Amino acid sequence: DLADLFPGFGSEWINTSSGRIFARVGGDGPPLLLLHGFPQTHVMWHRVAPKLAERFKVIVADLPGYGWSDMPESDEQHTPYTKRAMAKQLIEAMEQLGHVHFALAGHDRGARVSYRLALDSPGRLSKLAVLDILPTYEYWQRMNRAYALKIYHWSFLAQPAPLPENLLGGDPDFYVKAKLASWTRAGDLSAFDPRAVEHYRIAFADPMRRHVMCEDYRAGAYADFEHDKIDVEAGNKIPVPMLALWGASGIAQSAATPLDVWRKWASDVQGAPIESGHFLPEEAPDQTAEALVRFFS
Amino acid sequence: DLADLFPGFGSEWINTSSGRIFARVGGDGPPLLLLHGFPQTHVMWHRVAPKLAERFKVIVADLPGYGWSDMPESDEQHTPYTKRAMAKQLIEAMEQLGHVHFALAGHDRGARVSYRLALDSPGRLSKLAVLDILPTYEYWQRMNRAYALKIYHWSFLAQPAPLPENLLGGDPDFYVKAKLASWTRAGDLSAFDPRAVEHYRIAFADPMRRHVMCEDYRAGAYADFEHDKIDVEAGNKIPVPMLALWGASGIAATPLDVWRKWASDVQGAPIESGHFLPEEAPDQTAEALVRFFS
Repeated sequence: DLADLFPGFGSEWINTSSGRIFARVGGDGPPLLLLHGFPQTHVMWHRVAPKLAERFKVIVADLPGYGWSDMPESDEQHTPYTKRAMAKQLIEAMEQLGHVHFALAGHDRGARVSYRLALDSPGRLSKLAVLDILPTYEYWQRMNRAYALKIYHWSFLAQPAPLPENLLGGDPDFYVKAKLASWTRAGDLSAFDPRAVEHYRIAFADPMRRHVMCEDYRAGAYADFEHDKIDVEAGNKIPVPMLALWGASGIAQSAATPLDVWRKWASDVQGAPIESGHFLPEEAPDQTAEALVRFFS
Repeated sequence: DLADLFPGFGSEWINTSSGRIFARVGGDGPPLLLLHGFPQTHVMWHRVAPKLAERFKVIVADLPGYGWSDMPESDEQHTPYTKRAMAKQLIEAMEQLGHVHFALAGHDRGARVSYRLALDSPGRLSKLAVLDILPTYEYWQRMNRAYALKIYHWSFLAQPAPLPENLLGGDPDFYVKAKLASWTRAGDLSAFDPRAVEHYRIAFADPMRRHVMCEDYRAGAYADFEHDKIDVEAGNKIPVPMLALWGASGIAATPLDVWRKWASDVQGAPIESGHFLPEEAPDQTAEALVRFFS
């Protein structure tokens, strides 16, 4: 009952040491991996990936634990869902396809994998784009009253299991739809393809999937922050040429001026706002696709 | 089917212009008011009120909108559940008993009503005791990563309705038990009387009550913070003799130094317990309150 929103794209089931990664694969040219975030799946790129497919081999992957990717059993430290472990697992999956050097564009949680990848193994990346994020360290370092009210879910979803899992299970549909709507500029679901929202709703209806996402946020509050902290305090900068895009109405711009934060984190950053809320590829598919094609070409 | 945990205490329904305040009343002597917090009701004082009622007229009130007290209708600013509004209504309720100058002890949210009452109408209080709180402004000012994870519920329950209400309905029984357990020293429900836990549980099972609690935390994020800010910037201090009690577990730049910035006359001591002083450590808490109030 779930629509195929990537006409002409293949489907790959990439085995890795930490489980299978699902990905839609299309186009030809240089390899470009697209990583979605929360609470979405690979299908968030359905509006932009066709345009990228004109110039690149596009691989649109579900994150470890998300969508149709396998769910590694987490542990005390939320290890498989730290961005470092996620980045290592997606490298391994790109090596299965023979992509040892690729371009990466990530949104939300996938953008956090992406820059962590760029910090842990910058030689895997030719170029990198991150959409509407600042580093995890920066969100926490700027977590005052105003921001803690805005991204309350960073602290709520990071609470010990099973507190958020138990509250989310009463009406999953409400929460996933509330988070999709409230982060768009319009405040509703009008920007999303109804068929895309079905993918997101169904992925959220699974209790194991919701636990994974909380594990993702638990890693975000702890190991991900700690991994970021060591780098920023060591002056570890991303040497990969990168683009930072953010929505004028999105999450990253509320914390600080995004381009100036990223210049502290990478030696070669260009940045551009996009008139859109958090979900740049769906709210602003034309503007996002053009900014990505230009940067990666 | 709830237990009477105040044997001999009367049961009073106190009228105010914003709704009825429920209270257990016992003992005799000077008037002493006891205010509970989240997610509890007046019954949380059931272990120390008997010791206080040996010295005082003990008025154990459900906060406005909490327990069996009436739930006034909120507004866009959550006005009735701002600590300034709850203090004014509790002043009114005490006036209905002829109590215009009384002692006040508060825990958690009831402690925020209390210091706000001490700031707004200091002449109403002979002495003031806050249990395991700092001023709301200090919480938000200190908001960082550690604090956001620790009192996550301060931002979660402050989200616009119906987001917290909807999610609290996902499992209200678990959530109130979780809050009760997580904030103790023991980390479980062993510190609480099961008959008292039943009171907290059945109160939390009412969605209107849960909405009230969200309005309290929405106030705590906005109007209450703004009210506190004016007093910080104006250097206003509580002139009432103050006792600050806190659990050494469950929150060191000490609450004393912080409360010294808000009060001119403040004593303080830690109690070996978690967040719930009167139930985890009734003897230590009752003793401290008696020495201070008597």
